[PDB]
Amino acid sequence: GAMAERSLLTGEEGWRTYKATGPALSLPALVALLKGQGLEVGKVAEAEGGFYVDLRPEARPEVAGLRLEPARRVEGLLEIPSRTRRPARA
Ligand SMILES: [Cl-]
Ligand SMILES: [Cl-]
Ligand SMILES: [Cl-]
Ligand SMILES: [Zn+2]
Ligand SMILES: [Zn+2]
Ligand SMILES: [Zn+2]
Repeated sequence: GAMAERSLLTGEEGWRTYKATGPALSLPALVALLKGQGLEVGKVAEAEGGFYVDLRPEARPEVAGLRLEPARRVEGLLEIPSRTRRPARA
C-alpha cells in the first residue's frame, strides 16, 4: 500500500508530483526513460526549471543520472498539465 497523495498539478488523488531537473532532456526522452523503468506516468507539465511529472504514490523512482525529487512547489509552468500522447494519437 501507500499513504494517500494528491497531484500538485491537478489535485487528483493517486499521484505524487515529482520535478525532473537534470540533465538536459526533451519531454519524449523523459517519458520514454520513466516508462522504461516500468513507471506508470500521469500528467506532465514543462516548466522553466524542468519538468513536473506525476507518478504513482507506490513508486520509488530511481533513474540513473536523472535528478527526480518530489516537488515542493508548482511554479514557472509553460503549459497545462496533460497526459503524454500515445503513438496512435500522435
Ligand atoms: Cl507511502
Ligand atoms: Cl519524439
Ligand atoms: Cl520543487
Ligand atoms: Zn506528498
Ligand atoms: Zn487520473
Ligand atoms: Zn508540451
